[PDB]
Amino acid sequence: GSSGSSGEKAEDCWELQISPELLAHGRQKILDLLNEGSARDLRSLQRIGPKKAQLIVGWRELHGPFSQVEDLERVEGITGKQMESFLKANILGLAAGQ
Repeated sequence: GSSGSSGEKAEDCWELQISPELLAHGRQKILDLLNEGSARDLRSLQRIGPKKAQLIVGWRELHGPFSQVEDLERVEGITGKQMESFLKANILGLAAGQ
């Protein structure tokens, strides 16, 4: 978690700080939602909009279910980054908002 301690040194990686069980626990939650949840529902997620949602849905509709959140990267418009920054918001947010 980011605090107000002298440093503010950017973190190239976050998953490295988050526990190993938190990563799986979080990602999963996001995945299931991306499968059962619909565009609108997705919009609720942090770092998500009406565009991306339609992009993640309009894909599965044909391709089908996603074997893993990472799949997002493949989705047009959404790259490994955009999807990476998002996963964090929720993931890290799950604990933050305890």
